[PDB]
Amino acid sequence: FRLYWDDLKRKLSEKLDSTDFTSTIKLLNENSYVPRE
Amino acid sequence: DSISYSNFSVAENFQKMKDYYKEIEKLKIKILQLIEAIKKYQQHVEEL
Repeated sequence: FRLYWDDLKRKLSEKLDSTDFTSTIKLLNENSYVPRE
Repeated sequence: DSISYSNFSVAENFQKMKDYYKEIEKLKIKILQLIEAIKKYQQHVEEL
């Protein structure tokens, strides 16, 4: 089976509705990594 | 997590306060030497 465009932007939107960016942005501001020159 | 986030601003402000209070100390020794210079001038004008 093959995937064309209008199926594929739909698949991307179904992936983006699940994820959670806020926890990762808080993770990159943790006390382990917070100064990094 | 919020108390941890305030750290970088708080540390720099406190360091600045330490710097300024060092300069208050320097002006305190200098101002005592100034009042001593005033009194030496005072006895000299009495000696003119």
